[PDB]
Amino acid sequence: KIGVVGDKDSVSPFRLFGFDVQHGTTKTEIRKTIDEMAKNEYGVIYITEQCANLVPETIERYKGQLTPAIILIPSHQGTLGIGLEEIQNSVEKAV
Amino acid sequence: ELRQAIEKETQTANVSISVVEKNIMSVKV
Amino acid sequence: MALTAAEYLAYEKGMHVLVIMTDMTNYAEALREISAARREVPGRRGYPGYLYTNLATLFERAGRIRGLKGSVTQIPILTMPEDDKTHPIPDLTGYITEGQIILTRELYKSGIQPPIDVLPSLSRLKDKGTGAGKTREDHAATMNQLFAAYAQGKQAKELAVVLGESALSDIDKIYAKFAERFENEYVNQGFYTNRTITETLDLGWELLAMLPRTELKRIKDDLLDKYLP
Repeated sequence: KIGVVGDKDSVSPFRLFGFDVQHGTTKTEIRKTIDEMAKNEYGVIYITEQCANLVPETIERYKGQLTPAIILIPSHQGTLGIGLEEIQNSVEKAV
Repeated sequence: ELRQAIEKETQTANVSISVVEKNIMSVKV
Repeated sequence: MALTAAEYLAYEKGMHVLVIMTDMTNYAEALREISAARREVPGRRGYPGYLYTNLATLFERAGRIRGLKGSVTQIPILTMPEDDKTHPIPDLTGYITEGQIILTRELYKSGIQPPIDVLPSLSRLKDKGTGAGKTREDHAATMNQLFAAYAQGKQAKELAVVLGESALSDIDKIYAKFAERFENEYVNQGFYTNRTITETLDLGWELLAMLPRTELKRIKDDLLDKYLP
């Protein structure tokens, strides 16, 4: 069970595979996607970083939960650098 | 090292998963 | 009266005598009553100032005597008020008696009979009655092994319920499996079940046999393979 969220051009290639691909653009309905993507047991969700600055709350909420495995990805243009952020504060928070 | 790699490869660029969640005492993995 | 009768059986009849007294806490409560009768002012915790000495007068009257074949042994029983050793009754008793056998509420409420906890328990002259001529030649050697392994097993048990079963090395897990098997089959015999010394000693081996041959560093090469299953 895999879902992906982002821009159609960059993400519709995932539809070749069995990925319930969305094209969400909203700040709250992106959560609404992810929330219906939460009560169905989709193991992993791929997210273009361009969509993640919209609804940052919802991936901090399920961050402590195993499912869904919320994953930030660059779109066809580029990432916003969510990798530089979250690996940096997470390593220092623990230690 | 996975993350940065992923970034470059992505930028220059039935099939479902089943995830049993293993355990390491406090959280599950 | 009893001690005088016991002394009449040992020292003037050459018999080995064993004395059992219960309750000793009741003895003190009655000892307090006649003190207030004499209008004597109590020393500590409401108990008179001669409690330690008055106890020693009837406790220290035990043991063999040179030239005579008599023997007086005492097993005084007392109920610690609200399970506390620092109380004057069991505390002062400790300064007079050699060792102590302590029953535990946690054990009795878990079905252990007798509910004796061996860790706080102690016998100061235990080695005097162990070894060849009195018991099996592995008596002392075994005793310390079962003892140290129990504590380690109890510590493995406490860490298990806090970090899960898997956090344990599986031989710390067998030390845990050892430590409850130790209480349920060795400690718990029953109030009407007699156990002779030999039956108890090889029973320890049967329990030590759970543990591999690698950890048993309190036993020597004569005895480890002479008795271990």
